[PDB]
Amino acid sequence: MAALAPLPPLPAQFKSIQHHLRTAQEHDKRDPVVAYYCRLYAMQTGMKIDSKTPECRKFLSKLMDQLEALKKQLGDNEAITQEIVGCAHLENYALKMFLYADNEDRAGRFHKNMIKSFYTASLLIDVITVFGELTDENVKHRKYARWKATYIHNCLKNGETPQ
Repeated sequence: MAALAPLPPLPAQFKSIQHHLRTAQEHDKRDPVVAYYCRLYAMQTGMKIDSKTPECRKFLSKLMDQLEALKKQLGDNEAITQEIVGCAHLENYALKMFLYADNEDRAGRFHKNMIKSFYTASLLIDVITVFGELTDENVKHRKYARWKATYIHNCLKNGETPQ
């Protein structure tokens, strides 16, 4: 039911965060909480790359409103009001994807989904780093996912069956 007005053309400047906002737009249909936090991360990295540019200004204004819209859309939400609750929710999401990938490995089958799953998990980790605090598992998971993601990708590229 919830929806946000269309966003202007995306310049190469925000290409690095394109994957972030892109996933957010997708989640908007799955979960608004994830999108809200996701958009927050994009904004931070956005302003850092380009504070306020007469051109990007349009993108920033729209993006900023998008987050504001979600806030009012829900209104009284623990995930929004309580950061701790939202933090635990995000962590759980990463765990679900993390296990899913491991489950596929045990099955003795590898697919492009595994790499995508690991990549998605890493993205969530960043969204969590925004809190300025990182857990031991969060940091370890990032490295583990980075290695597994690359290792699996490299193995396939070399035509070798992953371990």
